[PDB]
Amino acid sequence: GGLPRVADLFEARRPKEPAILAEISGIVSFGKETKGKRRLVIT
DNA sequence: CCCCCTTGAAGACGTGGTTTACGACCCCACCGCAGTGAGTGG
Repeated sequence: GGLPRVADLFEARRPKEPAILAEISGIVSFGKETKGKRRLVIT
């Protein structure tokens, strides 16, 4: 946007839909299951 | 125009006697934001 966008950028406001990132190198895999949880077990 | 009086009184400063007056005390049968907290359910 404009001024609100700059204000958001300088205040380090987290977006409502953060993108998942690779915390560490390794082969990804799917693990257990829950009501709304999809595991990301990584070797 | 220096000097000591006179001589009559005008005011000058208390002053606490005399006398008000103040102050107080007594009775009255929007805006989005983020941190907090329970509050679960598990």
